[PDB]
Amino acid sequence: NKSDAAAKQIKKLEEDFDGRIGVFAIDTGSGNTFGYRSDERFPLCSSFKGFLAAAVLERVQQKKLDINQKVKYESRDLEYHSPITTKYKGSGMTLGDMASAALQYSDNGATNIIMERFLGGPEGMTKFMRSIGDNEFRLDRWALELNTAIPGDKRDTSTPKAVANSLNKLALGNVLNAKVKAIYQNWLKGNTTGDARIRASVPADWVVGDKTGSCGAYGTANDYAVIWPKNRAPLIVSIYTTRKSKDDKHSDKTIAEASRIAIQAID
Repeated sequence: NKSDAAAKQIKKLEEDFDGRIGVFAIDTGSGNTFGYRSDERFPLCSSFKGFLAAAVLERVQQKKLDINQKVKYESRDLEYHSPITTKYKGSGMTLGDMASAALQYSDNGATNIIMERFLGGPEGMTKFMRSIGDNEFRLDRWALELNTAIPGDKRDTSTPKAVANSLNKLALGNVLNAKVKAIYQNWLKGNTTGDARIRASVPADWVVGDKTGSCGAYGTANDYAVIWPKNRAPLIVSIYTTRKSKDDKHSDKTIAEASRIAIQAID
């Protein structure tokens, strides 16, 4: 009945702004879960960038890469929306700083440099996700090309549930060792783009780490988060949205509300 009430409220919210909301939330302490369209496909947009940063950290842990190695790109024509990589073009960036920039600022240069040199491209990114037992995630295209968010299109999608599961395994589980997991957590905690999304749905004193995604088409946007409430086990929240028309703008407030509803549902 608590599940069905949350479902009624997500359905209404999706009808109010004429779109589609997909939700998956986990209370990692009780194991209680809430899902709504949690098995349907949604565009990842930039949200995949948060898993790319984990892929890099896995490599670092395996000693295949060094977190301090200089990554140089002095001749590169930087993709649009490269606020961090554009400042360091002259001097380069450590692999660590570059990976976290991809996460924290959604930096496209950081994203594409890392996928071309370290991760084996979109197929490589997908392979990493298969390796943690995620069978839904697929990345098909590079940083600026995956934003088309065409209805029905399977490229560069996942499901809310698969996103949540993966984040749980990467942020809280055992894919990363203690030291490297802590780094990943701090990266997520210092994300800068998510203030109006999951972050806006919880009390100010709860600690949150997140990665957002905004397609810029079909009002498609999302957020996924690890949340450490005061004196309580962590939560995982995954919220994906699309809208009917190509020209519709995303709704931050819908995502925040969907999050509020999801958090109550597993309470």
